[PDB]
Amino acid sequence: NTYYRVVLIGEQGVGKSTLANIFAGVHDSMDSDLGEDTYERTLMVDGESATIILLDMWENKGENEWLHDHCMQVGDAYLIVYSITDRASFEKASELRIQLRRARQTEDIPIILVGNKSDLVRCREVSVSEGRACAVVFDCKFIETSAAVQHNVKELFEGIVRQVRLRRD
Ligand SMILES: Nc1nc2c(ncn2[C@@H]2O[C@H](COP(=O)(O)OP(=O)(O)O)[C@@H](O)[C@H]2O)c(=O)[nH]1
Repeated sequence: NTYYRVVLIGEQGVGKSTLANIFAGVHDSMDSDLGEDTYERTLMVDGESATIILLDMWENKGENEWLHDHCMQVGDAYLIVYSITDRASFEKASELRIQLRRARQTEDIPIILVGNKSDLVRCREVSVSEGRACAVVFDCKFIETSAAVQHNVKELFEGIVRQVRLRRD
């Protein structure tokens, strides 16, 4: 089907739920078109409609299943989120990315490293240029977002759709 399934991973506190909720928006209850930690919404990209399923399950079992079961949730793209104001979370993200590489199934799947909370300039602990450096060295795409100020949130999800489309030929 024409669904774009995006899996959100990263340390607790980095803003995965906020970013999902901010991209999802508040939905019109009359829309007939999905339970635990799941966001679904259509979005027009480059002229063609895309149905994005966002899976935010890492805190409820996703992380433990990675550790104990050695299994990652199936997606068309993975979003590895850290907070620009938290260096430990950034190192987790890099660790997660390296570990994901070893799921050889994910070879031709878009992985995006996301530095969230770019609105917190004064608390910044990770530079833009080292987020980028990590992306280049560990073979990701890279973006900085703010879910609070809603910066690069649409651009993130349009970019995921274009990458996923580039794959399917
Ligand atoms: N200032 C700021 N705070 C954020 C942003 N995104 C999330 N947060 C806050 O970070 C805290 C944890 O965010 P949450 O969405 O629960 O992170 P999660 O554990 O990764 O799902 C909350 O207090 C959020 O309000 C952001 O872009 N800017």
